[PDB]
Amino acid sequence: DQAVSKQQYADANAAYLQSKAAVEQARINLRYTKVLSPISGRIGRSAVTEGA
Amino acid sequence: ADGLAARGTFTEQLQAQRDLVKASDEYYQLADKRYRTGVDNYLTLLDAQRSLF
Repeated sequence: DQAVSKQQYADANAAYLQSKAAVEQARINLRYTKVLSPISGRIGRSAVTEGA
Repeated sequence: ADGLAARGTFTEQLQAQRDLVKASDEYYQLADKRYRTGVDNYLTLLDAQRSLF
């Protein structure tokens, strides 16, 4: 109903999409510290045990 | 003669004043419907209300 401007909405939507991209780029690292098998097959021995 | 002059002029003075009143009333209801969502506080709503008054 045009209470605020059509430019201030564009600024708020840009800030929202930048913050969502920051959340996604910050959960990419949280997925990186859950280290996933990039392939599927036989796995060898653990050369680095837990704690190192 | 100046009664006729007032008859000739108040019919647009009061109409421009009614347009002022409709403009400030739409301003106040638009400030109310941007307060009711939660963007701006109640003090600017009271400022719009005292301007309408």
